[PDB]
Amino acid sequence: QDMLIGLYILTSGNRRGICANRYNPWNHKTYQNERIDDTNYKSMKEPFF
Amino acid sequence: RIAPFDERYEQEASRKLVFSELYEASKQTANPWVFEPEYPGKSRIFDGRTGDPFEQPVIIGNP
Amino acid sequence: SLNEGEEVALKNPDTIEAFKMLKPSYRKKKMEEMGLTEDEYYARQFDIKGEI
Amino acid sequence: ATATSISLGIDDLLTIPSKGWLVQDAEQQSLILEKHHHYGNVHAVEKLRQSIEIWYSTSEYLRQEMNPNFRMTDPYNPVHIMSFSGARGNVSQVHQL
Amino acid sequence: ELSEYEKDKKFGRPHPFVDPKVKKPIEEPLTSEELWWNWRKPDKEQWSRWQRRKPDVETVFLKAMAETGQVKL
Amino acid sequence: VSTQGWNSELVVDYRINEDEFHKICLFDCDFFIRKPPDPDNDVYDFREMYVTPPDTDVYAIPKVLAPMPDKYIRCAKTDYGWYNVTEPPIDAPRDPMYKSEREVSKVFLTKHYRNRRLNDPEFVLDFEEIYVIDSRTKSVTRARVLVTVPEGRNRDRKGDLLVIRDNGNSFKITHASKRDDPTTVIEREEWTRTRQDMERHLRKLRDFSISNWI
Amino acid sequence: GGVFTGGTAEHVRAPSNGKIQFNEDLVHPTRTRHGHPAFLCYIDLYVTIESDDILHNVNIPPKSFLLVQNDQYVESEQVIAEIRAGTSTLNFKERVR
Repeated sequence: QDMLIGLYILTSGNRRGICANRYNPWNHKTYQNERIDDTNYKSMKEPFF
Repeated sequence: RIAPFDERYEQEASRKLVFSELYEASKQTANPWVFEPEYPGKSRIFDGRTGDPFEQPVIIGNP
Repeated sequence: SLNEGEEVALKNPDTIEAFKMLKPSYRKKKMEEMGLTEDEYYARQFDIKGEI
Repeated sequence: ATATSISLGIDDLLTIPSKGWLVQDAEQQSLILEKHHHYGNVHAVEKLRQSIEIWYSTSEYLRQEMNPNFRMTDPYNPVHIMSFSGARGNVSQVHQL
Repeated sequence: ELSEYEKDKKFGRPHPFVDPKVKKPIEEPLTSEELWWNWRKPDKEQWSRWQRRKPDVETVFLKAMAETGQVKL
Repeated sequence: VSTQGWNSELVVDYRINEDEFHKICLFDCDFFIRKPPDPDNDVYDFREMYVTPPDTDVYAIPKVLAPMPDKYIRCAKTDYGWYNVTEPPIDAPRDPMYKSEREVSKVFLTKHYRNRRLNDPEFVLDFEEIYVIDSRTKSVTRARVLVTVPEGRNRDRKGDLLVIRDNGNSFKITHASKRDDPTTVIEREEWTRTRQDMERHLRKLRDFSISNWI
Repeated sequence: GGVFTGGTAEHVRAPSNGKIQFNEDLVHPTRTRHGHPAFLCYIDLYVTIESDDILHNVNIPPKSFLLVQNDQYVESEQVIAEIRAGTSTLNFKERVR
């Protein structure tokens, strides 16, 4: 029981879909949009260990 | 001193009693962790040997 | 409808009528097609049945 | 299992949302049939054979709708994690709470 | 363009599940008289223990931030 | 045995040397295209093709569903694979705990820009012409790539990002500046596919008509 | 204790709110074991429900026990037709008073 619950919680993954984003990621916006690619570049994305 | 089968007066009467008493205890004595209004009856306790909060709220009481 | 069986197809005549008469709109159709208007279709069920 | 921690409160016992309607509708048919049983419309066996069947069908419908409710709205409910992971607690046992 | 929704489904803003552009009403189904005695709703509302909505916690938060504009019920 | 159609895989009773052909390994078939001599194996004379079951000597011309080139085109070879990772049974100690094999199902062939060289400082893929080699149903088809770039016909070919999609069917060309992040594409399909499931699950509730919030 | 594992029966519930529509001519009147009027169907019917924008088709196999009439309003989840047979949902017969 206890070790099983620990291992299940460990291997449970992230939140897949609508439980991780309130709004749709289609949402054509936040592109840092202009005629050139020289804008603010944050791109939090995910770590690249 | 609660007689058994208090669910005759109401529906979920024990829940009302417990939650109202918890809220009154949290309000009269300013202890906002007694009645957390997002998971009532539970609170987030810390670790005695790391100073870290256990990730999920834990039910505490005085049995 | 209890003479036939527990759950069987109702093919007996005068039993389909009982099943079909559960709808009040059908009772209206039955009485108007025979006539007698209203207030008399109610009073014709109290008649003595048997050796008149 | 410690750092994350789990515990059982009162609001983690998550009754499925549709129980409010199913039990109410089950009571209506039990009220109507027991009212017609006094009118001679049905006999004793039919009343017995139905009061066993509404509450068996309704109870077995809530039981089969428990996991789909848990697995879509509250995937990390403490009762769900304890039983769905296979640690302790049957599906039937959770159905009692 | 994309409807009067602005396709709120495509964006994710609060919006009714059904389309408020057809919403075609019912077509006068059978009324109480033309129904068998098992489905009748016997014309006098019956007392039942399950007649008041369950208090619940999230029904309080949904009403709480509906006033603050974060929720469109 | 020209580049004719239509939906007949005519068999051939003559063995043909494959040391002058192109070995295109697929899952349920093995397409063959003639290889004219060249320094770096970069010409595909289509004309005569032959498709065979995987590693079999029985030859047969494939099914042609679109016109094919009649000249020497320098193109590139792609693939569309899954890497099945099924876990086999364990019989003896030290037996493998997992398996792996590619399942190439579509071999797109993208023409070079006016058939340039491999090392010349003008390398650009010509994304207009792409030919699809299926595996489930042995056949060769020309792609129907689409261009949303406002420049249209007159544009710079030194970077026009191409997007392929579900099962090698959709084909779009977009400016290389507006390339989607790896996380955004994954999150996009997850959001769309799980919003249908949530709506489908909630459809059975009595209050679904009068509702809101997704 | 008191509750065990045994047999059940099959029920068909409405896909959603709507208006049951079908041909009342192909079914043959009956009386359910609960004492209610119903409809035996010996063939494959296609009962349709006009759920405003949707036209959910319900599949009814033969030897079923349609419990609903034509043009009858139905709620979301509510039994409208039994699938097969009936009885106390078990194997073989006994005799009780």
